[PDB]
Amino acid sequence: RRARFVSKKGNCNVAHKNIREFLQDVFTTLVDLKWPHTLLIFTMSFLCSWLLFAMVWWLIAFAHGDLAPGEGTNVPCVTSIHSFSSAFLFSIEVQVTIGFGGRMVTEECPLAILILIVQNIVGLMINAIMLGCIFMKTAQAHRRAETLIFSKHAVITLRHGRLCFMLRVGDLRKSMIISATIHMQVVRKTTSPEGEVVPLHQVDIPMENGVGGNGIFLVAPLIIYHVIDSNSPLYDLAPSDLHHHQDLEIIVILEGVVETTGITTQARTSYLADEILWGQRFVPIVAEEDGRYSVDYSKFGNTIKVPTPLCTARQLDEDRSLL
Amino acid sequence: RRARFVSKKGNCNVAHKNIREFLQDVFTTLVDLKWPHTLLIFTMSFLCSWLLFAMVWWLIAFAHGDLAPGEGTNVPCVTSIHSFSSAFLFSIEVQVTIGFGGRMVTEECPLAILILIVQNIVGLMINAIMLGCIFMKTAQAHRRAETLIFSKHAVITLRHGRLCFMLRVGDLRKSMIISATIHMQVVRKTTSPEGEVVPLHQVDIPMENGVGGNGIFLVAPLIIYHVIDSNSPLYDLAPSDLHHHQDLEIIVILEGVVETTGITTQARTSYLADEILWGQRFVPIVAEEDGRYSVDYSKFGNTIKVPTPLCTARQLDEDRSLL
Amino acid sequence: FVDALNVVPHVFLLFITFPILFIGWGSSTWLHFPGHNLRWILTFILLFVLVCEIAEGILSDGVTESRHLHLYMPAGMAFMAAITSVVYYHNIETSNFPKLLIALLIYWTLAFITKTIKFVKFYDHAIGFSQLRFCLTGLLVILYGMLLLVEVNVIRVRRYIFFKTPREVKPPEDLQDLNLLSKGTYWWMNAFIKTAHKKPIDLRAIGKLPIAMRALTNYQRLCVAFDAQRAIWRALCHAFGRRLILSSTFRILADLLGFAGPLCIFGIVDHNAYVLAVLLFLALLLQRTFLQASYYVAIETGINLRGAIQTKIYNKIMHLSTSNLSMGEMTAGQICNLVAIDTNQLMWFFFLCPNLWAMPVQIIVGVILLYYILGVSALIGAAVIILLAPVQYFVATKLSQAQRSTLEHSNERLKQTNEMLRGMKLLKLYAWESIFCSRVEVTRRKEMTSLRAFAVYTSISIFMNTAIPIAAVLITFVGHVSFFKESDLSPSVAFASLSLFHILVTPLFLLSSVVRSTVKALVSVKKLSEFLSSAEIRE
Amino acid sequence: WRACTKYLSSAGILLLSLLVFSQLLKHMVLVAIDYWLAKWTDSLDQSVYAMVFTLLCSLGIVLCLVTSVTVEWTGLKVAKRLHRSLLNRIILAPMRFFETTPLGSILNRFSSDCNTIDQHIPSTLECLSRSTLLCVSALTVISYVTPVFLVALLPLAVVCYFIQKYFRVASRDLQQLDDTTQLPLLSHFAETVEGLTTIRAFRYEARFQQKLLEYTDSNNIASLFLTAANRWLEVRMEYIGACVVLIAAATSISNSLHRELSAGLVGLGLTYALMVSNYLNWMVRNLADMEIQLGAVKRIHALLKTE
Repeated sequence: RRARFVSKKGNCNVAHKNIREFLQDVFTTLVDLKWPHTLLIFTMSFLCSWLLFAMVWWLIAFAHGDLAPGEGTNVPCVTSIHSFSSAFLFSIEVQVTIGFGGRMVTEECPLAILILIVQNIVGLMINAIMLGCIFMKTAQAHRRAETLIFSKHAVITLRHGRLCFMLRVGDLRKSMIISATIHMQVVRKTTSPEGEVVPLHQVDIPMENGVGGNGIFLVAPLIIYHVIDSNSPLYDLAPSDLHHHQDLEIIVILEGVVETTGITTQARTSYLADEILWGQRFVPIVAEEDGRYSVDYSKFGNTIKVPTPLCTARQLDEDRSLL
Repeated sequence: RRARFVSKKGNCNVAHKNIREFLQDVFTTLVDLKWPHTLLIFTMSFLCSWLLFAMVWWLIAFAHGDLAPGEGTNVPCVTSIHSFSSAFLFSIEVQVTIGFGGRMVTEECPLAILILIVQNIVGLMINAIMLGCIFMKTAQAHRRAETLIFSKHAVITLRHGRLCFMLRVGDLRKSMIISATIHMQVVRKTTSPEGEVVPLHQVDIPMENGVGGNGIFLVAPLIIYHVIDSNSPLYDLAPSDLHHHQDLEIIVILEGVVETTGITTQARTSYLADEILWGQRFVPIVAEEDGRYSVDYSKFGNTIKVPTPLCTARQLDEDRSLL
Repeated sequence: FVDALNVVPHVFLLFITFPILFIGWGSSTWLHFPGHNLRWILTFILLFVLVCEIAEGILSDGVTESRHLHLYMPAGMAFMAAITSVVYYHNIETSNFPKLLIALLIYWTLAFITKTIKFVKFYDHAIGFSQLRFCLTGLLVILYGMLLLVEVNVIRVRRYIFFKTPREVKPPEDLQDLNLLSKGTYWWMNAFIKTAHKKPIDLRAIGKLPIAMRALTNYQRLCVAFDAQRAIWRALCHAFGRRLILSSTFRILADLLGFAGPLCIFGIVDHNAYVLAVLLFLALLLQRTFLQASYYVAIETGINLRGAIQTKIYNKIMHLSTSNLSMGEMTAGQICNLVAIDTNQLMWFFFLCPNLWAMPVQIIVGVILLYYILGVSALIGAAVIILLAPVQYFVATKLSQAQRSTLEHSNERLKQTNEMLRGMKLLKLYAWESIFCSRVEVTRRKEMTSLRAFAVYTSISIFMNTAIPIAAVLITFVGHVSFFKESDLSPSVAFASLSLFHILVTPLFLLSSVVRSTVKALVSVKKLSEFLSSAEIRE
Repeated sequence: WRACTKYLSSAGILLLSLLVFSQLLKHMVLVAIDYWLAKWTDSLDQSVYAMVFTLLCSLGIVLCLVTSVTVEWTGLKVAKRLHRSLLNRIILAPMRFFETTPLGSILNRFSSDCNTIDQHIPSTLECLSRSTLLCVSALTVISYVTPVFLVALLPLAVVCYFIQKYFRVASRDLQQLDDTTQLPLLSHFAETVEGLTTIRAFRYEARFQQKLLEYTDSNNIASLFLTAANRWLEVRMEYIGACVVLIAAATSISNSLHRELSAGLVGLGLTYALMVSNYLNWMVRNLADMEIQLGAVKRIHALLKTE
């Protein structure tokens, strides 16, 4: 409860209080919303326009003298029209292009041919904008699958005599995720020797591959693997300092585009200090089995205890100094 | 049959057994499927909704007293309606906007004007979502052409006195492929000196261009060209060790976007150890001919024997040590 | 107003309507959601209801003029619908994620209740003919709706109270081997039997039994409940008694309707034909399945029982005093045969033990249930059918001494064979290769005698079996011809007596084996407690 | 299939053929006239029903003796033939295999296939007998019960035989697994007996008892799969049984009384139909158990072929 930056499942929880301004725009926002407001909002829209043209033909029909029923000395402006419902149903007939055909309009009433054409045009407009945007909706939504996943908790070790800090990623679908990189940040309280304090100053830790490099290749699960070295800004912290008091939630960003969509998307998590723990290690996840490779995620984060040096990485930089 | 990671044509064959969960979502999946399930699934959908509103107008018509045929003392809720088929055909008339016009509705039966408007709205919804998604289908599918291709088998040599490991890519269409990079990984059994074993630990081999660099420019076929050096993690293996027992399938990833689509896509292959072979070399593929350049892929992988040092690249790092 | 009857169809047909789209569009962690098996059984009986309705329809349609009536279909649509209803329950719960699908199911279950109400205004006439099955479906469908309510009453699917989904994890399945209704008919072994033949099976293909099947926890509870309490039977059957009785009562529901064949034979034996036919079909299905799954309950309980029995065996054996090796080899061979022999004895007896409980309840109901109380052609032939009891059990009375006899002979033949066969180059250089027949045929002589005669006493018994049924019916049947009710011969009583003769014939021979099982079981208790009293080592 | 050609060659076996068949017809006809003469009375005739009673009685007694005496005669015969012949021709021989095949090549048959030949084999051949008796018996009985029961047969019966077909590999599989899991238990118990001072003395009890629980589990899953598969067999083939009683017995409703007016068919047809479905079960278990018996003799064929 102490400090929260992003969540275990990884949503950014930090909010914003009263910037100097709502983000003036029209259809950017509807698509980002949830279903009920988009569906409801449109059917309400149709009901709006429908109502409108309903009543306009109600009136123009009415005041044209043909609406009050009679016999002879007249031609209808719309056939067999009578009262509220009549006009309503006929306008709604034209919008989505029904056309029972029982009701009918003639060329007699010029303002009527007017009002008809204007209705059809603007109605086709609302049709267009609607279908186009909801298209853009099923592109991506709040349901955009974060198929990439990440551990309940994380550890460190010394690989090749050198301290290292893990994480696990993961895939909730069998389908292909491609062009996948990694960028990962650290948040901590920070102050200048010249005395200018900032809330948090994001500083990089490179994910150590070969040839530097931003990213790794995910279909099979593969561990993420990197440096703690006294040149790298994360070298200082102590094992028994961080696990209790020292404030860390390490944030990690992966950015990719799910193979079939052709649109970018991402997924997120951090790690609370008390969560990130010392000197344990990941079990082998995958195994070669049957006639294939075999993968069991039931063990995804399972952990072992390893005889690895318990010391402060500042005193393994003092070990890196001494031995 | 021993070890399989991705295929000769390059599909990833490795599967996943029982992750902790199907990837809860709605329309992400349909598009990734194949044709029969999408086409069939929609026409079945239309049949669903159609059936529904069919029967609803069946009933409301029925219990309204006008469905049982009579003469006088009535107005129809829908004209000339009689039995199952009648209502069926008329509802289906309204959905996709037919409107024979022979059958007709009046304003008499308020619940009828209700049921009509609600039908038209939701029906236009299914129309929308459908057309939009299948749009997204012909964007890309499982038929997405892997036009990039790659050799039946691969070799090595010493270029400029330095060992090197090839591959060939390729293009099955005359059209343009642009913004094309390369990322390539190696899978092998790996263990720490500190004794933590992983199933496979992906490690990089950079494709050696000029100025490092991730990618090369494909219209004309161009060989891929790189390092084996004792600093590079692939330096150790022996010629006569790998070709039989030593486990390698070198995986190679290319990620691009076919010029006209504006969406990313990729293609994949690996190479089985016994497949990757020693001391052969690629024939010249292209030739200058007629009034143009000329390219024959019938030779695409054709191969020659070259007098190049037979030794272990660890003993050509011991040669790199000695001479 | 028949708009009611047809007005029932709308809700259900819609319930299929949305569902077919969802499941079709859907085109591996198994689990168990809320109360499940209850809803499974309620579903099954429900299907029985709906199919019965087609009988009332099939009655009403024929009498009516101008072909089939509109009302006859509505039932049909329903019985089609609920079927799939269970299925969406299957692709939902088994897929977990019970957010929307559960909701929708709640919707369908609700919109039923209105149709039930339509029966409630149809209530003006109380005969029941269609009414009984109908309002019967009122109570049924309603109680089901309460079941879905319970589904809210465990996991709490809906948006209420923002409790999300408490207590969510899978049962302990990782290696495992390699639902109720499908499970009962053994649908789960299809992969095992196909991939079985894919390549002949290996110990790698089979893998550890689950926890609840694991011998450890087996001996665990056995040992605590036992320690919570000489003569152990009280303790053992008071340990596994739950699964024991559970097997029992289900076995008696399977057995009691074992009579299903006979009564149906009487009914169609009358000439309401088709209805009786189909009802008989569903009958046979229920009966057969139930009986087999009964066998499952039995043997299964067996696997657990014997398995832990071993745990007690060595568990006490080692922790006991070693000075009893003063008994030594006798405990070696004999006390070995306690586990090896006496175990299989024990678990066999437990396995058939519910058949022991219920076996008479089936029998006496067997004789008594025979139509034909008034004429004395019943208790006579059927009194032969009971008279075959001492035939079998006495066939044992001559069987045992035969078996242990071939046992004594086999010791000699086997011992002499093992003795002459080893160094045969040494007996060849000694140049005999002759009196081996005196070592064999003379050994075979008794071994040809005690064996041969035994087989005779063995085979004759089985012969009497094939003699009893054919003679029992016929003579009994023929007896009626001469004796009483001479006026009319009816086909009903005839083929009826055939079927009841077959089914009733089974349990008699079964018991004739069962007695030996109870006896050997007792002796097993004796030597078992004998192992209990053995010398304990001080720790 | 070699042992029928080989083992069952131990006698005049066709002499056992017809007599057993003299049983089958005896039963079938016994019903048929009880299916007619009785039901035809239902449609001095009581004495005709007594005639049918007579032919049924003496037919059941003749079948009765011929069956059993035929069985024990067959078994004893093949026994005295086989043990004598094999053992004898084996005894006199060079030393190659006498020194090649460490005593597990001889002790097996006499232990297993001899006493288990008397035990298992004789009651087995009888099980195949009464078995196929029920098989063809239902085939022709119901075949009469319908003017066409092949409409009821072709896919039903065929695919039945397919099910049992892939099921035999299960038989050999599972039962093979049981025969496997039996040995290590008696290996262990006796072991702790021998080291009764050893293990207690040496403070190793834990690793051992754990080794117990191991063999327990493997054993008992082996069994659980065994009975599992069995009761699978019964459940299914019985179920398709309910299919044949449904289809056949129902289809009676029309052509019989509605068309032919026949009342002399359903009266038998129902009975033989259902009891036939249940018996089909016994048929499958019989064929399997017959194979499991044939295993031993086909394994004795080796020393049969010996020099």
